[PDB]
Amino acid sequence: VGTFKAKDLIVTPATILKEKPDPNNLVFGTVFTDHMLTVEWSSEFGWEKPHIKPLQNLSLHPGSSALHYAVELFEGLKAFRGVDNKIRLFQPNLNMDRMYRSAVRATLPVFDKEELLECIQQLVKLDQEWVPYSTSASLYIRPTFIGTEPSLGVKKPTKALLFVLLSPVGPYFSFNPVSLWANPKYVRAWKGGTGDCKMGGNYGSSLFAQCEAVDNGCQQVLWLYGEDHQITEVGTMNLFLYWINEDGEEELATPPLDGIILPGVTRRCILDLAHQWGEFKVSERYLTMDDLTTALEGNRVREMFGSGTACVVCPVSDILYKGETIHIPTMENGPKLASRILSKLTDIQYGREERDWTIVLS
Amino acid sequence: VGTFKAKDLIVTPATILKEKPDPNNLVFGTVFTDHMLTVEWSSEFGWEKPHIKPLQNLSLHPGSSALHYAVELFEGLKAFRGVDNKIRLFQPNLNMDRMYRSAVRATLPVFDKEELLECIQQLVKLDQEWVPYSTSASLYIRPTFIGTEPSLGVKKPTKALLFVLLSPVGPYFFNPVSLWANPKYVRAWKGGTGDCKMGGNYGSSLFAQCEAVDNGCQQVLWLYGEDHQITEVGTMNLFLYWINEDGEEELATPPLDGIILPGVTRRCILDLAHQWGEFKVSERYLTMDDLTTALEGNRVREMFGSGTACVVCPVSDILYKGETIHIPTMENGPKLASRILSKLTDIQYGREERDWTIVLS
Ligand SMILES: *Cc1c(COP(=O)(O)O)cnc(C)c1O
Ligand SMILES: *Cc1c(COP(=O)(O)O)cnc(C)c1O
Ligand SMILES: O=C(O)CCc1ccccc1
Ligand SMILES: O=C(O)CCc1ccccc1
Ligand SMILES: [Mg+2]
Repeated sequence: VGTFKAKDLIVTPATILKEKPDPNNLVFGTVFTDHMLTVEWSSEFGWEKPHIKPLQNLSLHPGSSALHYAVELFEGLKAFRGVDNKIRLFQPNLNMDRMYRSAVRATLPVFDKEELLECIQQLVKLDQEWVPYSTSASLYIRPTFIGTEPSLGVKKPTKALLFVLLSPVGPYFSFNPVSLWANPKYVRAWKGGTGDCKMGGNYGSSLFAQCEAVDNGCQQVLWLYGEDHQITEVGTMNLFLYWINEDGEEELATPPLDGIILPGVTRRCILDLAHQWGEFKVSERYLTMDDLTTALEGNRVREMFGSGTACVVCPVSDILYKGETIHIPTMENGPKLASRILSKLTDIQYGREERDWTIVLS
Repeated sequence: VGTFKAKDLIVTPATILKEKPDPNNLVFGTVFTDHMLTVEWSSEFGWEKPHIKPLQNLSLHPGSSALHYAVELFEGLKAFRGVDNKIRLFQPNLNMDRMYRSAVRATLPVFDKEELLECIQQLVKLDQEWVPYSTSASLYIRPTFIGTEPSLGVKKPTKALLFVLLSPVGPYFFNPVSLWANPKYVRAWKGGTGDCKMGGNYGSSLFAQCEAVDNGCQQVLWLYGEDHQITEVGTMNLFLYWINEDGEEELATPPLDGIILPGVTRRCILDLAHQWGEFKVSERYLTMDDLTTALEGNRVREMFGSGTACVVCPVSDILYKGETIHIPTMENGPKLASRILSKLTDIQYGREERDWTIVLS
């Protein structure tokens, strides 16, 4: 057991540089930077030294287990160029904590979280001119970790690769509210499954549901669970509901961490904000379609929104379910809370206000 | 171009051929033959021509969606060298049907099933001396299909690679196995993708499979629901031979309700067992309680797995809730299991005629 170490970094700088794109025209996940990070591991010898080097294709044995049995996991986080022109990461240690836990769930080897973070910082620092010059764009950071065992046995891999990609991305907006496809025939995650980790195999199974959703005029899938049709998540975002609850109290509600919900960083931040403001009840609790339709009949719903790293906050206007369109009155209610959370988090990400949630580049 | 064709195959033979392994030293899945099949697809241009070429690494964009969101799926079938020295496939059209259906569910591009089986046969023929000269060994064929979309959004890929590897194998692991049963982990769920061979179903199973080895088990027995239904034996279908609750002799296996892989072996064994008509045959739910109550009454004769890699794998023991639960499979012959193994191998190795085999092209 052990870890690679950032002090052993080997840097092979590119000698031909790609042109930076316009920050207003960026499509998500499609343009990549000049460099990547790579680190090899074998059970025989452990972790090899980390490399930063020019972006390149991966050379993989076709029997690699990432390709047959989904022995894989990823993370997502961002670097933000401040109004003061300092580049900041936001809650990055939470992503490392999650990554490590995911590795263990997947049977990939463990590593030292602080050491990975430092390696990420030096990567971003080398490609730092790729962090956009714009207050509603950013650099998305994709750490990825795959089994490369050359063998078709289903088992723990004895070889693996950890790598990191960088991709400048732009605003999810200029506030666009979404319609949701709620079809109970599909289930993202089950008790005793891996839905509370960022493991590749949770996502394969959902491209078909996203396609069905667009064919019916919807932008995202609302994931339902169990016999009472609990509402769990929105696409790949956590779900919040701002309403007057069944006892007539103003409440922010979100599903609890009971194994079928991914514990988002955004989710966490929001809950901490809500707790600290102390202005309404905050509840991690079960929410069903009927709870929801009953609330709508009695004018109790203020706002519904997704949260996650790509969107930050994503207002919901409509849910399609049992052959009908159910309107959600989010945009008619400001959306006051959603806009508050958005301006608070973006103020922090871009250094418009001080916070312990940000780290300035190393 | 909506589908590739076998007649466009481009064959690049290898310069130096590797030495074949010993048929009685084979570790499943570890030795590969001289050549592979590869077919590139893109949204814009459709399917490129298929190529048979030397086994090589794949060169993949690190953004490739197979690596991030498990946009991927596979199959598993076998070629068998006959006692008559004719090489045969076993119900391969069923694997093609299943691969196509799973592609549709993965949002991978569709392909002409016949043309793929033809390409596969041409790949086997070129590597035919790898089909081992032994009647307890075979050549494993591994069609595999991955998204190679170089962009990070979760979406239908606009680039894909279809490839086939071949691997000589003996057994997968009568060697009876012991099974680890921990209901804390679930393999697949209703409204999920457990009824197809998508790579995501296997990623999540690994932790449990390691936990099984830590306890001296060879496999995981997958349990489901609050009543602890017994679903599958690792990656094999599960069969139970017993006296049922109405006092009838019965072969039982879980029904195809979404959480169970519809194995080719499983379907053969049910056909055989209907054909013999010596005992009841039921696709029904079975629980750990059904099992332990039956054992207490000395009602259980045999329990075994069945899948391509291991056609019949008997089960002696299950570890559950801190106890070991002995299963008396090996002290009842195991007659049924042996009858089944002997018939399927008779067919697969050509000792009898059958509509389930196809002789190599
Ligand atoms: C990544 C992800 C989220 C959002 O998590 P953040 O850490 O806030 O970006 C939500 N749900 C699912 C299923 C996810 O994969
Ligand atoms: C492959 C597989 C089977 C049986 O497969 P065959 O087509 O009979 O080889 C059963 N269960 C699971 C989970 C599998 O992956
Ligand atoms: O970050 C989010 O809003 C959802 C998580 C996500 C983002 C990009 C690709 C896959 C998952
Ligand atoms: O054939 C089986 O019994 C299960 C299918 C399988 C075999 C080997 C590796 C992955 C899946
Ligand atoms: Mg045709």
